[PDB]
Amino acid sequence: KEVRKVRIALASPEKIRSWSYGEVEKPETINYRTLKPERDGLFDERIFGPIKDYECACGKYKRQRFEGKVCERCGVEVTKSIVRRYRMGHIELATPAAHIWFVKDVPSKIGTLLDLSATELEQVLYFSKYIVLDPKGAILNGVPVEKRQLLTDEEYRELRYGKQETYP
Amino acid sequence: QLIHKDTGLIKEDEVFLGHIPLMTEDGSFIINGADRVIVSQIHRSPGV
Amino acid sequence: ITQGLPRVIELFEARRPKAKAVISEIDGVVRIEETEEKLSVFVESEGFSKEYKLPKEARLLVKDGDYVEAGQPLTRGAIDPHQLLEAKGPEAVERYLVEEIQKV
Amino acid sequence: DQFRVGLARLARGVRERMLMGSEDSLTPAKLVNSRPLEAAIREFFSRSQ
Amino acid sequence: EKARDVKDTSLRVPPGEGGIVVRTVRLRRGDPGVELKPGVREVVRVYVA
Amino acid sequence: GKAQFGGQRFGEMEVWALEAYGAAHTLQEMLTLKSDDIEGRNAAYEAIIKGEDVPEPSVPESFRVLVKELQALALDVQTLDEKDNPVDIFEGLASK
Amino acid sequence: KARVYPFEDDVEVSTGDRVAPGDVLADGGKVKSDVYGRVEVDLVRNVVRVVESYDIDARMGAEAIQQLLKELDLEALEKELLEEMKHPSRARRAKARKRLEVVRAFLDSGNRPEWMILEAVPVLPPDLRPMVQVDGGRFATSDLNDLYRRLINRNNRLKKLLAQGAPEIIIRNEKRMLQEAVDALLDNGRRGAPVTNPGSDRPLRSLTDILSGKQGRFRQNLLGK
Amino acid sequence: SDPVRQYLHEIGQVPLLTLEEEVELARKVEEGMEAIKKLSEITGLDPDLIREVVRAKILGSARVRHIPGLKETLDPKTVEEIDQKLKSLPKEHKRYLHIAREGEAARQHLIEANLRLVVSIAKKYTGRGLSFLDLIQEGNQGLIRAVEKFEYKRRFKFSTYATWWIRQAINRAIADQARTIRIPVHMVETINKLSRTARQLQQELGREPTYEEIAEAMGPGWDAKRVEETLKIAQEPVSLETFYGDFIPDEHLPSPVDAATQSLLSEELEKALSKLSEREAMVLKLRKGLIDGREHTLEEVGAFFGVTRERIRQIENKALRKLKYHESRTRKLRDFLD
RNA sequence: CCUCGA
DNA sequence: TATAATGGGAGCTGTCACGGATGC
DNA sequence: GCATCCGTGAGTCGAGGG
Ligand SMILES: [Mg+2]
Ligand SMILES: [Zn+2]
Repeated sequence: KEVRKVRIALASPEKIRSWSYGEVEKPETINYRTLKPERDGLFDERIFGPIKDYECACGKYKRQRFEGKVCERCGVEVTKSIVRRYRMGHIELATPAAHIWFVKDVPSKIGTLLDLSATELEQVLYFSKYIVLDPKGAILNGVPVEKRQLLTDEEYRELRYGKQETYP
Repeated sequence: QLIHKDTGLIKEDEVFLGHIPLMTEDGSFIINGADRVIVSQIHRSPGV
Repeated sequence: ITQGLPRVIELFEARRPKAKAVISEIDGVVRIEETEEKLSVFVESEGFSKEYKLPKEARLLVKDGDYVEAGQPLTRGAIDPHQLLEAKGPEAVERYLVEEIQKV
Repeated sequence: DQFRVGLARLARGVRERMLMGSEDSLTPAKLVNSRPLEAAIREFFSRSQ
Repeated sequence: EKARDVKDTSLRVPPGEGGIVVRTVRLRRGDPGVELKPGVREVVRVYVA
Repeated sequence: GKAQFGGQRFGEMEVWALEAYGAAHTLQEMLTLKSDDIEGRNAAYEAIIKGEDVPEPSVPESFRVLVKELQALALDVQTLDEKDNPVDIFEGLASK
Repeated sequence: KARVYPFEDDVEVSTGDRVAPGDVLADGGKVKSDVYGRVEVDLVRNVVRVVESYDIDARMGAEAIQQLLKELDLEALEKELLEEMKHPSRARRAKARKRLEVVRAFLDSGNRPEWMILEAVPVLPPDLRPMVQVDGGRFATSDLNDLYRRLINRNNRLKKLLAQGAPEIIIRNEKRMLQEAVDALLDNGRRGAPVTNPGSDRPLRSLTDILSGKQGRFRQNLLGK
Repeated sequence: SDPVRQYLHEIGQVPLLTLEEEVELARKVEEGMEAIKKLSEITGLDPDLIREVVRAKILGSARVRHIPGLKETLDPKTVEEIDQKLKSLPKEHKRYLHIAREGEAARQHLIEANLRLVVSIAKKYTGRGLSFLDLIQEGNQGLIRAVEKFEYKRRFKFSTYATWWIRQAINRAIADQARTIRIPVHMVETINKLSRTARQLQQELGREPTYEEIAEAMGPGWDAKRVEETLKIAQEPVSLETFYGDFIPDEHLPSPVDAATQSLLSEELEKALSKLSEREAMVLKLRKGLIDGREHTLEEVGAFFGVTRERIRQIENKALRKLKYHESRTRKLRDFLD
């Protein structure tokens, strides 16, 4: 089939995980003696692909007769090494993070959608202020807390854990 | 010289700080075997 | 006024020139009003009135009591292509850009 | 000027060493690491514009 | 014919160059006054006029 | 570079020259068979040493690099056909 | 600022618990809560103290923003901005149009706004950020590996800090460092001081730098070769 | 704006602990851990699961995650079931639940009150391969360890005991994260000892030392060769974008010449195999592994053609012999042997 | 980067 | 694993024209 | 409506030197 169009679109976490052949769990590149790639690291052949044509990492399968077979001992597919140019990996985040293109490209698409100013979006994203999702009927300065309110740190402490003081 | 203000102890020594490159007779240098020249720079003079 | 490559770039980018001419938004007749310390030019239609306040040392292209088209230059200098487009329309701006580039 | 910069680094290391380590037994040699000054001279002569 | 263990990595004259050899320098590891960067056994410099 | 036995740069402006002449095949050749279409360049060298005409070019490898770098930017870049159904320029080697 | 409730018998709430007015505190349901707050059970003074505090959900960072983005119902917002487009003020029509353009872009594209936040960061194939032995047997490698290693160290330290129940301040600091790591990976220098390798003032080369500029992928290897 | 200024402000919010407040919090932590052990004794539950439930309720529903060591997934349902099993015990058996809750809260406030000490220690380890904030966070990990291990009865301050763990954590992080090619802790220590030795030698010699001088100064077991191999292993990579990588060719992908040469080699081997019988050409192709990628044994090729292994070996011999004859005659396959 | 050439 | 130790440190800036948010 | 701060652009191909 002949290429006619080229489409570009946002990628969903599911789409990204679908590209991925494995998660990169360690910040390891290659071993200081063997110079071979480390397990679960950035160059691991278990994820990205074989370094040699049709040869697994440990060497149990070294020929093209095995194609698509994943060696059980070392976990490396037997296939062309060119795939180390193509196969993606991924990193699974303990907490989500904002794609800075959609933050700092003014006017911010994320900030435009949520009617948040640049300053406010910065303050929430880089942890200078809280944004309220549910007030649970909180009250600050007599005004009830409304959703999407910008709370400083003192305000959030005074509302969430109460007010107090200690005197010498 | 090292001087403890309280102890008054004074220990002095000639410490070796490494090498400084020397200029040759003609005003050039030899850095890693290659002759090099330090070019004077023009700039705005300090002042008011 | 600008010559050469700066003028060409100024035109191809549709920039508002630094020293720009002042043009008439509509037709009308020219009534000049010059105090010794201040200057203004009025384009008076049959039913409408337009007042252009400009610095005193600007050179007029315009005699008192002349009939000026919409988008016609009153002061000397380059024309803002966007003012010309709003006043006189597309064909006029196409003409202006092509001729002004060709001058250089 | 590059000598002055390398010396500033050597002195920052000198104070960092004066806070750590035995307070009773310190020489000029134990205090001074020449490497940052060396580095400053080396970069000025090898990679300066 | 057995495939030999080693292969030819010799230094050859690049295209468009050449001349008369006028000097050869040879530095070797384990030789007086000679210490090289870690791992290199020897360095050879040929001068071509 | 001459020391690396290098090739000459056919930059944006040389491309403009070829486009202005309308020499589509000369230009496509510059962009594929002579630079970074791997299958294309291997097949071309073999064709010429065999006395055969040069084969039709295919996707330049640096376009695949671009696609993978956009995926690294979390952007999905899809080559589509006229029925808007995807086409695989990686020949299945990047899909599970 | 609190409310004391003495107890004579077994108490039904422990320390830290959050409670609303009219909840069972102690003595099998006799002494209850007046005020909204959080419970300190003083066994020395034998009193259930309730410090006035609410159950507010107020979050920080990309997690909070992602929630607010998941919540957005696009078509409703489109209707709101359309009602805004009929306003006499020209600037309000301007802002409503600017917003409605984004809303309708997401609508017609079938993209979900929340995808502008990342959960799974992608990782480039290794051959595009090589680790190669140069001529003399030494090693040379792309900057993307150092950026990815920064990311992975901070991510893993965050996972462990969470598993070990770290205080708030520490998790906040780690999450901020994580956001800046993803920042420097995707477009270094865009926000804050650019990340540099040790002993050099040279900004690391991120993916955005790879793409754009005269030296970027398009102009250097795609529109000319 | 500037993240370390922000963190220093957030740290300056929590005030410093007086001797009494410190001792009280440490005591509450100790007694709360003891109370968790007692709750394990009574409940028959797992002490770690009990600790995680008490911790979960103390911090909030904001953070409940799966703990690696726990046999059960930690989610609000299981923590609610376990907290209700912990609320269903007699008053004197319900006492330890309150003790544990207070212990958790005291532990939190103790860490937060001592977070400035980590900064004051980590500021000394900059320039070693890790960012200021990375050193700070690794020191915070160490501080957490020190809180969990501290014993207030020894009457020592907490700063004293915590400093040991904070230094330990910062140094472990340096040794584990600084190099793009990772090196084990002991190997890093050997390398740094090597460096200090070489620097002292240059400080006394007025010049950089040779391999032999370093080896002598390193003691027994160290020769010049070992110094060299050690420095070779400690060599760190350099940036491709120094660009510096545009001078680096690709040795992996076969060149067009190599591709065409293997193509003509396969074509000429088939040209030469065609001058044999189909059985002897097939025997050669099986014995060389061309047909399926691997080389068969003589018994496999013989059972494939239905013949004795000696017979298939003789067929291979005569096929090779006819090949040698044709090749000596036409000299076509000579150039490909390099 | 620099210097140099067109 | 225990004396006590509790908020960083680098910082030269000789362009200009564009869109766009930010304020008065 | 009109000043102001931020971001992004500013020729090609060579060669060498690194
Ligand atoms: Mg020895
Ligand atoms: Zn294997």
